Amino acid sequence: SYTASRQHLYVDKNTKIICQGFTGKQGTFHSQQALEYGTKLVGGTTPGKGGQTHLGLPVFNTVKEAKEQTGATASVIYVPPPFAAAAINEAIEAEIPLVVCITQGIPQQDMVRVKHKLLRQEKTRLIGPNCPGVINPGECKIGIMPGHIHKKGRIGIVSRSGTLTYEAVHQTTQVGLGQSLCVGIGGDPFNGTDFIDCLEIFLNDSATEGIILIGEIGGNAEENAAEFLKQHNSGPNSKPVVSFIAGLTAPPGRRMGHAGAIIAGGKGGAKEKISALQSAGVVVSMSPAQLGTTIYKEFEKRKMLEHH
Amino acid sequence: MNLQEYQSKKLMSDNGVRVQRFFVADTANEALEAAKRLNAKEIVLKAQILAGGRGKGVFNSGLKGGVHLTKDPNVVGQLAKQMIGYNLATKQTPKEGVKVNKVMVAEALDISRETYLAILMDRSCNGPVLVGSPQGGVDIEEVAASNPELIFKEQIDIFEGIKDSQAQRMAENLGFVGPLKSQAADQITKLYNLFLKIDATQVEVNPFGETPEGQVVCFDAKINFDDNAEFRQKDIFAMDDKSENEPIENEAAKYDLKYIGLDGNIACFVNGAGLAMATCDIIFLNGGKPANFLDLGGGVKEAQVYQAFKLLTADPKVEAILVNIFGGIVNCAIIANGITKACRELELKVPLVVRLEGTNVQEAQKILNNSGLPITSAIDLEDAAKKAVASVA
Ligand SMILES: CC(C)(COP(=O)(O)OP(=O)(O)OC[C@H]1O[C@@H](n2cnc3c(N)ncnc32)[C@H](O)[C@@H]1OP(=O)(O)O)[C@@H](O)C(=O)NCCC(=O)NCCS
Repeated sequence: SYTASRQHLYVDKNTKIICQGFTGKQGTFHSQQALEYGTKLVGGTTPGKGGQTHLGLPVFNTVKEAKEQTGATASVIYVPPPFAAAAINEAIEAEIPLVVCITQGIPQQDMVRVKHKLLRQEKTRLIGPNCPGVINPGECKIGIMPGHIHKKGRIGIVSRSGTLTYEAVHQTTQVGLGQSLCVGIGGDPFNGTDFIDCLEIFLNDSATEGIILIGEIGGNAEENAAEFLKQHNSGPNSKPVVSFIAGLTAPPGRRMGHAGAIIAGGKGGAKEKISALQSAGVVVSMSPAQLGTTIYKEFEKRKMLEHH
Repeated sequence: MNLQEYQSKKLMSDNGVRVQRFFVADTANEALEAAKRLNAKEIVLKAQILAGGRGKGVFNSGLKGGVHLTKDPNVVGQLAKQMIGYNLATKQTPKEGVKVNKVMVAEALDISRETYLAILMDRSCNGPVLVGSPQGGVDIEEVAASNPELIFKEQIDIFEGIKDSQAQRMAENLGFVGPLKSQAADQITKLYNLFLKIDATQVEVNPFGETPEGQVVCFDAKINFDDNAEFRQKDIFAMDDKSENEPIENEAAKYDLKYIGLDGNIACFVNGAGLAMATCDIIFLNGGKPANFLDLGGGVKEAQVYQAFKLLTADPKVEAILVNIFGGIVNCAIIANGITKACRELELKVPLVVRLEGTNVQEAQKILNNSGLPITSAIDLEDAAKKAVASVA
């Protein structure tokens, strides 16, 4: 089933990336940035511009041709909303192992159709849409997150937010713990990867010794993750989990920026997510400024620091 | 976005959904002629505003009530004369009320049975779902709590479409029987196709019911739309009535800024919605009352910071501003100079607390400290929240 593709989330120094929407404004800017970070960006697609060159790299008309000529195992999508679902489906049909869709604004109905296809295959793992991407610090960065604030380390981070994730990254770098893998699953209600998908990877990754889960109002993924942690993060070799849930002060029935951040029909509030996670052993940081210090203290309790 | 009763009722009717026959009038004479054209035995006149509580509202003409029933078209015109052009005040409007430019003149239908029927995308099953209950005419959340055995769901496959078997089963669980079950099933099918055609996030019919004369009717409905689909729903979004929105939110939307007003006095804005919510929260955790949510979006663009200040320096309840920009690669000295530029040109009069993260932060803080303006820098988000809270009485 589609869950078999979870391992594709763990990008590494061998991941080769093509950019869908390569020649556009943001595809160009973040491709330039990726090449400076040393990212193995090997080409990109723009329909009708195959055979051209861009940033010294080949441009292709299709994902299929780009993949055959470059050997790419991942794609990142900077395609405008009207066409981005088609871009995702193209990558799925081409069996790209990992697809990261940055695009914000895809119609929800488009994404329901995309998920229909996604869930009936397992060659391709989708992160997003409306997300910042994934980063294995020092090995592979796919997306728009600032690489310089990350430091390879032992906290796995999964988040529905963009810049709020960088706050958690900054704090865990500052306290000296660093990050094993950071996954921005994005702010849309219908997407390709949830918290559980990443938690499974984190719990089975020896380099991941603790976890930060960043969530917010809307949906039930945080509550689902709490149940998963009750069942699978309870035996010996459990891992400390810290969380922050945005939107304690959010009014009901309003979209709080992200398409998926809304309290509807009395469901989706932050308080209930905080209590669910607490009941699963998660240390919920009430303040977003204290994610690093909270997880550090959990390492201290378990004598997981070098001075022990 | 928001639709008047007559706009959603027309959208429904134009797509085969059965609603009460109606016309819209913007003069008293048009209301009289519309009432004649209904050729109905009982007529309902309803002022068109978005706020609730029309039935018990009062017009500044002195007329009590925004919903009136009569058999006489002449009475429809006379009452409409005392509605149109006047302001209607209800328990859910500001004290000035809402100007009424249009009234609906519709056939008044009796309701023999009431049920609840809604269509939305199921965030846990990844497809459209029908949500129905035979317990109609009440808040569905209450029904779920009191009687969860009376909530029925049918998951629909986006590519298969709704099946007759699904429509019939829901109709039966809603309590329709005999030919009215077949009618209700057909109406459910039409509502499902409507939901997909218009990129709704929800189509909620309450009451979905029957008349004594044996017709299945959607008596009242609420439609929520996916903002992401505006580019392929221009005609529907052109109907968006913004006249009852908070004015600052309307001004914000003009510039692709997502502003949500709150009941507080410490304003804030941030690049990123998660962090924007988190900034509101941390103000609250440290003893303050956030005045708004404001997400500048991605990329720290000086124009977005400028417009953000333009929005907030307008609101008289703002007593302080917390700016939180986690800019990664952008040069914070450029952002800092843009902030002082905006504060001078827009005449900032309230204490400002700025948390900048990114490159060149030290010079950025120097710029803010030397600007001669009431600006304080913060070393992290907790420091910023405490400073903001302490800047107000
Ligand atoms: C996706 C997004 C970045 C695109 O904006 P943009 O780069 O300014 O847009 P452009 O029009 O310049 O570029 C898009 C390109 O994709 C190309 N394109 C269109 N359909 C395509 C397809 N199916 N496959 C590949 N490329 C395609 C277009 O041709 C265009 O390139 P061109 O001008 O060389 O022909 C923008 O819509 C967006 O979503 N921005 C916000 C992202 C965000 O904040 N995400 C959340 C992060 S947490």
